[PDB]
Amino acid sequence: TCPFYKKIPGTGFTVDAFQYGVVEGCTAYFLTHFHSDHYAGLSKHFTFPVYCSEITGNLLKNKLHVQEQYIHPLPLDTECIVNGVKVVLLDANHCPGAVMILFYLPNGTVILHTGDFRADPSMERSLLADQKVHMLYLDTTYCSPEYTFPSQQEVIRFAINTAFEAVTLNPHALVVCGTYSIGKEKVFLAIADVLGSKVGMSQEKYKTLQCLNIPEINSLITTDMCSSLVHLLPMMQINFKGLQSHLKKCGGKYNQILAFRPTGWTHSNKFTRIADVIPQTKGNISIYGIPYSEHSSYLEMKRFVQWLKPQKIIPTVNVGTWKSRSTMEKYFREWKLEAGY
Ligand code: NI
Repeated sequence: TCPFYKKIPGTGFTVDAFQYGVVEGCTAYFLTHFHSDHYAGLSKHFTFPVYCSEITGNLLKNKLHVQEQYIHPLPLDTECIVNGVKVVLLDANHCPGAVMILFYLPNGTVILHTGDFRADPSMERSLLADQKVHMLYLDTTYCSPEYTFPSQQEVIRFAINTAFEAVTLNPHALVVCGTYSIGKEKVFLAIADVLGSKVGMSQEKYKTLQCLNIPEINSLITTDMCSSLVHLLPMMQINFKGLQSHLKKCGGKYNQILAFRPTGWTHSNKFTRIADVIPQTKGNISIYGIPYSEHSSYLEMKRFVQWLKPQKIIPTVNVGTWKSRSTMEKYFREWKLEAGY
């Protein structure tokens, strides 16, 4: 049964709730982004509206094969009427096609649903700056003060450096980047740009990338592996046994791999900075973990919430245990007492 934090009061709207069959009264099913925990359930056989971004739409049609008529894409930053409700889509600074949704209820309540988001000060000068938000449905993925991590731009720096160094030292070295979903495309696109290459990948990953409205994308990616010295692989495959396996296939064309595992938070964030990172090394293969996050840090979250001054907060992540629920409420209370709302 669909949980209450996936439903929107005073509407026939639900958000990311595609895994429960028909939800009684739901006239519309919103999908915030193309990540499988949020879309679990969609298929070609859906015959209810789905509202999403254009980009999410493309992935819906081309990867899951939903029929064009039931995919209502909407532009961002545009006041849109939907079954006699004003709604707006806002960029979530998560993965490609990810949005937050503003719901403007008939009774006068305003609700923000963040989806998955990485809070940022640029949001504080968006359409949100114009009016009061009574209810916040919040991505609480890293809602605890141990969760710190660097800026995305700091990380892209380190990367552009590690890679460009090695390739200049050894010109027969390959760069490999791990992936398992959309998101974090900046990691491999930036490395390739500094190296003068396209990024090589499987047919299926090329297909996914061609749905994202990246400008100039035809110049940046290829399915011809031989011709490219930045390769994408499954994250499952980014290990010694698997990187050996892959290093065989390339047919004596490279004598060293240099890999990157963009990850979220790990416990080594607590003790080691980004400028002071190292890899595991089993012979000629070297694997970097690098903490490129597409979710809010605790400080980033805190700031956004204290600016918004919501009257109520409804967590959407880590809501499955009473201990997590309790811990989160305590932080919300602190924030509110500090900030005077
Ligand atoms: Ni996500």
